[PDB]
Amino acid sequence: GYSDRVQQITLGNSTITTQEAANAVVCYAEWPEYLPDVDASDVNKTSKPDTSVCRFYTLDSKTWTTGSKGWCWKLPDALKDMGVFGQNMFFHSLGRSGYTVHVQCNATKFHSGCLLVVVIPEHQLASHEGGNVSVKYTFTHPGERGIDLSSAADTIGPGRAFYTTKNNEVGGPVKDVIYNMNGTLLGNLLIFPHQFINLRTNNTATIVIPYINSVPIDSMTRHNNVSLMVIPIAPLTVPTGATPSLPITVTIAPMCTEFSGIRSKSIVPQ
Amino acid sequence: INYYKDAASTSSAGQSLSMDPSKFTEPVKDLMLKGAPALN
Amino acid sequence: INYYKDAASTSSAGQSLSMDPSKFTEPVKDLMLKGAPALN
Amino acid sequence: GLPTTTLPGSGQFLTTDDRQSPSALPNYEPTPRIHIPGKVHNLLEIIQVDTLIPMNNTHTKDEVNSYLIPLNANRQNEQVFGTNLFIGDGVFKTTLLGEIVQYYTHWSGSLRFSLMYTGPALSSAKLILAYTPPGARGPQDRREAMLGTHVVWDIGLQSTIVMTIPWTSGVQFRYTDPDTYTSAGFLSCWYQTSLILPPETTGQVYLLSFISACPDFKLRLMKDTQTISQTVALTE
Amino acid sequence: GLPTTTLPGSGQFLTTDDRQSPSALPNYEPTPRIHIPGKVHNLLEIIQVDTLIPMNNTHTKDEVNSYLIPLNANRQNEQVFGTNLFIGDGVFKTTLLGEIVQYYTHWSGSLRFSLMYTGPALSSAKLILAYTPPGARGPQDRREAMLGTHVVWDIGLQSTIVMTIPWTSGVQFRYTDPDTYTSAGFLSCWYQTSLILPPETTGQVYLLSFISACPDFKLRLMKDTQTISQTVALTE
Amino acid sequence: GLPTTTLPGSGQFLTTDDRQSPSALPNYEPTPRIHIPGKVHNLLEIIQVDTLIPMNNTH
Amino acid sequence: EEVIVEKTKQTVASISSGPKHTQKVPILTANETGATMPVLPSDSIETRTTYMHFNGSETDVECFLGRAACVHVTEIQNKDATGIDNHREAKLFNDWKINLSSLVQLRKKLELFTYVRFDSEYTILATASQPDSANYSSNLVVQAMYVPPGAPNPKEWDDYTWQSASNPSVFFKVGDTSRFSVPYVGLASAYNCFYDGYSHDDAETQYGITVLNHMGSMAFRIVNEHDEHKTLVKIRVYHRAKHVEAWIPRAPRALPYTSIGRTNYPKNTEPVIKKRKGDIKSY
Amino acid sequence: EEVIVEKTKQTVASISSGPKHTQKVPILTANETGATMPVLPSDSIETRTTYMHFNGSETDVECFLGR
Amino acid sequence: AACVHVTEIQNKDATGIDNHREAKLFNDWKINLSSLVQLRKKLELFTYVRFDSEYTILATASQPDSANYSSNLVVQAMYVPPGAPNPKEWDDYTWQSASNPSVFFKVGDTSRFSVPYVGLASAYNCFYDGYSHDDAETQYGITVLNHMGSMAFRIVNEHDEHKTLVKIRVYHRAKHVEAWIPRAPRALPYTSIGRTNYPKNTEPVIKKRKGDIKSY
Amino acid sequence: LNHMGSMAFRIVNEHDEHKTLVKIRVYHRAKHVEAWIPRAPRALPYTSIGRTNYPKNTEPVIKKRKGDIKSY
Ligand SMILES: CCCCCCCCCCCCC/C=C/[C@@H](O)[C@@H](N)CO
Ligand SMILES: CCCCCCCCCCCCC/C=C/[C@@H](O)[C@@H](N)CO
Repeated sequence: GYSDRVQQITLGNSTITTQEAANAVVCYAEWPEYLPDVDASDVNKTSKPDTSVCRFYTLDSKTWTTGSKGWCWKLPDALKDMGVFGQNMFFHSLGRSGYTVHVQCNATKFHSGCLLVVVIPEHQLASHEGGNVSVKYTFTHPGERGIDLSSAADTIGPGRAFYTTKNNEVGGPVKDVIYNMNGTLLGNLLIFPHQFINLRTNNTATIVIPYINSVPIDSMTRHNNVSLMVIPIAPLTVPTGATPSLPITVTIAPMCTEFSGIRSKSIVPQ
Repeated sequence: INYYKDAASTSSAGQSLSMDPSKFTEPVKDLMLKGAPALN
Repeated sequence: INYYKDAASTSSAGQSLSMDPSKFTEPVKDLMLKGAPALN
Repeated sequence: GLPTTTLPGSGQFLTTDDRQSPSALPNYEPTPRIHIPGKVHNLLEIIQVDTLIPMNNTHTKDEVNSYLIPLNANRQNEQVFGTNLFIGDGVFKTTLLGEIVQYYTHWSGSLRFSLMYTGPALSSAKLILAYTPPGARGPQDRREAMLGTHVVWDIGLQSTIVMTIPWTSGVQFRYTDPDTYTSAGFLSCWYQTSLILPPETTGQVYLLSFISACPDFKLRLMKDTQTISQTVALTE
Repeated sequence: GLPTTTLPGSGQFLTTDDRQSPSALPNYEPTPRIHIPGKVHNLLEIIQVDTLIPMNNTHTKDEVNSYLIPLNANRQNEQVFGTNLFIGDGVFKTTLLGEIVQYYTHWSGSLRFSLMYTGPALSSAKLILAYTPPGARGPQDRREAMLGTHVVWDIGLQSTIVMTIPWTSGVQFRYTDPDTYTSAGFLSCWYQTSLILPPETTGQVYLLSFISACPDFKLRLMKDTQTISQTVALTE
Repeated sequence: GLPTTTLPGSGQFLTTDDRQSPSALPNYEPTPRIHIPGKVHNLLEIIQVDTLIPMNNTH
Repeated sequence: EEVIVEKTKQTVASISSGPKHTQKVPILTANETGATMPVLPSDSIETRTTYMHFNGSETDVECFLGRAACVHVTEIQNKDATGIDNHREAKLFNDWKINLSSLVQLRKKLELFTYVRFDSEYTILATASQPDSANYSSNLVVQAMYVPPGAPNPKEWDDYTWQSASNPSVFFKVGDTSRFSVPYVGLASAYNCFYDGYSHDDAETQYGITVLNHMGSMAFRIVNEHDEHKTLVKIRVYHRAKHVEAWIPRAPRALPYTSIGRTNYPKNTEPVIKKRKGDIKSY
Repeated sequence: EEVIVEKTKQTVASISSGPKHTQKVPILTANETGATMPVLPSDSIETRTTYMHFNGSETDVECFLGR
Repeated sequence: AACVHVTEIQNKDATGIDNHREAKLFNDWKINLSSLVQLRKKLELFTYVRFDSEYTILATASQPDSANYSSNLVVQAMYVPPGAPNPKEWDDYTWQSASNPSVFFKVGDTSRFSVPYVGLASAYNCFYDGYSHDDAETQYGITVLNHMGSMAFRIVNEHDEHKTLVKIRVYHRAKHVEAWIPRAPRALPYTSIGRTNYPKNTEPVIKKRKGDIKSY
Repeated sequence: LNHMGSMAFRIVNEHDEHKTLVKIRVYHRAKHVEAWIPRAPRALPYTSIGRTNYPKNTEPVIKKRKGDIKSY
């Protein structure tokens, strides 16, 4: 009867449906949960909005062409302007959350291509200028549009639409895909929670992320706990006559969200 | 046997013996059995 | 265990565990309860 | 002949080591203890006692005026005072709490901030004390301050208000060092209503501010303080 | 006065010794542990997770293409790829397994070699993966390879085949060092049938290869790796 | 602080001494023993086997 | 290849497995799920019974990060202090901003994980030399003082700061060695090897692990006054982790480092993956 | 913020305290008495439960003057 | 304990030198127990041997040239297993020894440590009637199995105004010994490590009688 | 009240052909401590042993603000 390909996820007033899934990854076999008293430090009663923030938010879609190199989003940064979650993020000095990420990309049984969907905890990026330069806030907190690696990649060496937000401007991150933007190799990214969207097999990837950090709760605007990466390993191959592109959509839903230290809105650069 | 007040002074802790790779090798939601079809 | 005749030779005494700030924070004659009006 | 092997560090002098040593005065009998009042066992006991904050540190030299927070009559929304919460610097550096905190590298816990009114008995006022956690800068107006942790104080028979600065932090400990990027946040006071002086009275009245630690306070890693120094050894 | 005799090696600093030492911070209380996901106890746990092999290392620079094994349509007996089994060198040197193996001098156990098809769902193929124990050189044709350990893989709904490289050795441990005379042997892939692409589809399809250790894997004698170096100490 | 007195010969290297020493390879697990024929425990065992004498050493 | 059997408390490496012809196919799977099925040799070939005779103790994180590694090499001098306006630039004393990222060997091992918690065992070795004219070599004593953040920094080699009334410090002979333990001293529950966050000083924006790495400094000095000659003293600091706990394994470093704290690599760097002499079919 | 609880011999740093509307006002006092009332955060804001996990051994006079 | 090796390192000006190993600023020893004949002959009385090792390293100094004084020096002995990076300079990055075990001790003093049985097989081979193939050269004998690492030695101190010669002597002692298959003892002198070769035109090993077979 | 004794130091050896300077550093560590009556910590620099005197024309010990009492 039931299969691992057909799944339904319901969070708040939103529901995700999939008929071509490949099971679902729960990071380190840990489901998200609220902060227990035994691990708490901050004495303030936390705020748990529940269904008003723990729901699915769909980001802007991306276009996967043969020249694509990859995309990168940072959480909770990617959701900073998303409904009540974003608002709570700016009014509180502290917060913690888990997530359920859902990456979508459908095609036909004539298409070829493979996407690596990986979640990297504490993904500290390298600077484009190299040596002893630090990445400026703007580039390290790109928002819902994320970072397009195709602006200056490693694999075939291209410069798609940009080089960065405007162009190669002081403080941008090194966009070499093969080096994971941090001096390690792409092939080893599999040590982190991941799934593949192999067009011949599945059309979605689902990863549930618990709160991962060395502190019980943390500043949400100054720290990005995880980084979501979508990278084309096997290039996109469309059938004869078809458009050489395919859309990719990302939908994220915060889970077990807690907020603390409420004051006025946060002052961030840009 | 006992000549140090702080625990940081002691030597190595020794082997854990509780090494389970599951959380890294099989962090999937639905139970995947070896031998059964990966995806029904 | 025991190789010194004088007590001055031994190491540190260790924590007291009986720390009560009362004699400094509330050295008042009449009992002052938190919640009750300071002066009636 | 017990076989031995001396380990690295043998013969070193670690000023922090706690070992036994031979007595230079064998058989000496120390004077008996008598009861002396005011015994202290832990420094965490004494920092719970509040001391005056030199909040009004706007003078060219140290003076009593440094402790007096001015309060002006008939002013509405204005700010009374403000300060960041670097307990190892600023207005806290010379207080008992600040002084003891400077002997340690890490701190944690809640602070007790008190305010005592010293104007005429026939005067009245309502103030709003605000604690602003880090992330957003210091409040520029009462509306901004009111959005964070605050207490509305009505001046009356009871002259003192005790606002608490709750431990609001992600990381469970903070650095005592003031040369750090961020502190506990900001503290500010605003006229909630206004100071109304009775007839035949004029001029400024003053507030006295106090600081102390709550029972949850923690202090770690002893270090030397930068509040004392010398260029030559002192002589008789 | 306990009589003693210091042994040879007294006062030496063996970087590998495990003894007790005095604490520089007496009475210090470390921050309490909180639950953090993903705890690792042994390196043998993490090498069981497979990572991509840069099998197609024929490029002038590092690229994603290094991981893509080309598969050509309508070819019969030909070879798809080949490689010796020096896990401390070649295509394995940069994989997670190869990297961890390089921190140790001896190895033993079985390897897990996986292959994932990424062509169209409407295509088909049958490949034969072969493991050739040492003694005879690498197979020059499918007939030669088929005589050793092998798996015939039929590409279908299940996209991945997991061939195992069984521990086949006389001596119970092998050197991790690639500058040795012999390794685990050879690995090769051949077209058992051929790749048939559906209509309206053309060009090459790709295979992704993975490597990991089986639960029987062993690693001994820690050593420094030759994958990292520096000429001057790094500064801020 | 245990009071001690080092004896003469302290710090010497007697090639014939039998004492313990720290292991340079902690936690190392040696290869398991398998049965090998012809184990020798004492040299007095092997001298009981006779060998040829070059009695005619006149060459 | 299961894990438990009665004889000698022996774990089996492989089980006896014969021919197969089933609908249960363990060697076929789907790697897109993100899982690595525990396929053993008995799943693809006929196997005999073998035992592990191995516990895997040398690969325990305690052992892996549990040996001393050089983390710093500094240099101090003993010479005439007269006329010098900067004792630190003259090397009469020197301070080390404590971190385990300066020397690459240990750095790479630590960076295999995201969070690590452990106690530290330090060993400091001091050696001397006299590059110029000397009639003899003098015995010297070195003082290593820990200056936590917030504590006054030494400005001169004979400052008042060297009294070390509250700062812990060690005194030992040059040629000799120093050793002490340090309990886990992080503000958080574990140290961070990486940090995807920044800080604000109203002046400059700092990004990375540098934001959290705010340990103190180690001030070194020769206690003795000057002799007729100049003496060069090199000080080597070694670190050994004890009672180790590690979290979130990572992809190992592939490219060379460029600076402390940053994950930057040099531009125009050599390829890290070996290029084949022949083609993809070569052995 | 009281001092004793059963689990692990743990001392509580702060107690769970909800909204209040009473005639018992702990935050008002008179400093002229020379006393410092032991006002905790649970007396002025809503708090959750937390544990000390701390004995205060490094601030003992033995340690303070003991180096 | 038996002496198994004597090596030599120097402390002198490193400027201008392009080969630190040839200048003796540091030196490495390909570990083996066949270089010095006394212990070699004892071990070779058996075919297979299994034991733990106890090493003692003695370092001594001397100054053959002009010197105003003698300096105290510290030596570092680092074990470089096969596969680990070899030191190219005396102050290389390899000397960090983050994973390689190493000992630091004073010249004039001694070093001591144990090593558990580290053979890949169940016992060490004293002899090996087999060979290996590298597609280039064919290697025969026990050399094929003797693939332990090397021991790198160096003076940690920088140079003084004079030159210092430091000799390093390594001693080996077997513990918890197990031996198999006794052999015919060595009769002829050795010529090289690992090989059972003897020199050609060698003197007779059996004593010739003064008289005849009937003499006493 | 401070009427402890003195500590006399000397080099036991006779003289050599050269002059030798020997510095002696004394360190103190309190054990089995008991303390009474906490005090206001020292704020001003010291001038002599035993006396609580401070120098005349001494610098202010409390930090002066860059702005006013309302500054952060
Ligand atoms: C007598 C002197 C006492 C000195 C005591 C203070 C030393 C502090 C030791 C802390 C060691 C640093 C811990 C941080 C480790 C991280 O750098 C790595 N996990 C990442 O590179
Ligand atoms: C701190 C440095 C640690 C160094 C540890 C590595 C040393 C390895 C010791 C192995 C000794 C060689 C064993 C082989 C013995 C054979 O040569 C004989 N049976 C035949 O000649």
